Amino acid sequence: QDGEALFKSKPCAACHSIDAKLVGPAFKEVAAKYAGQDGAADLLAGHIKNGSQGVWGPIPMPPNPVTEEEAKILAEWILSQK
Ligand code: HEC
Repeated sequence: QDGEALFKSKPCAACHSIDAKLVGPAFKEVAAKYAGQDGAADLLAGHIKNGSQGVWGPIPMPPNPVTEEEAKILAEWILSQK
C-alpha cells in the first residue's frame, strides 16, 4: 500500500482515478497495461518528474511535488496495484 499513501498525499488522484479516468490513464487501466511489468514502474517514475506524454493521451503531464522515492513507490504500486 506504500503507493496508496503517496497517491493520497499526491493529487495524482485528481487526474489519475483507479476506478475511473480523468486526465491520465486510470490507475486501473495503467496497472493492467504495466501489470507485473517489472522495470516499467521505474520508467514511469521518470515520467512523473520529467512529465509523461505519448504513453496514453496526447496531452503531456507536468511534474509533481513528488520525488524519486515518492515516484518509484507510486510506480511499483501503480504497476502492482492490488
Ligand atoms: C493531471 C494534471 C495529472 C496529474 C495531477 C497527474 N498526472 Fe500522471 N499523467 C497525466 C496524464 C495526462 C498522463 C498521460 C501522459 C501520456 O501522454 O501518456 C499521465 C501519465 C502518468 C504516468 C505514466 C507515464 C508513462 O510514460 O506511461 C505516470 C507514472 C504518472 N502519470 C504518475 C503520476 C503521479 C505519481 C502523479 C501524482 C504525483 C500524477 N501522475 C499526477 C496527468 C496527470
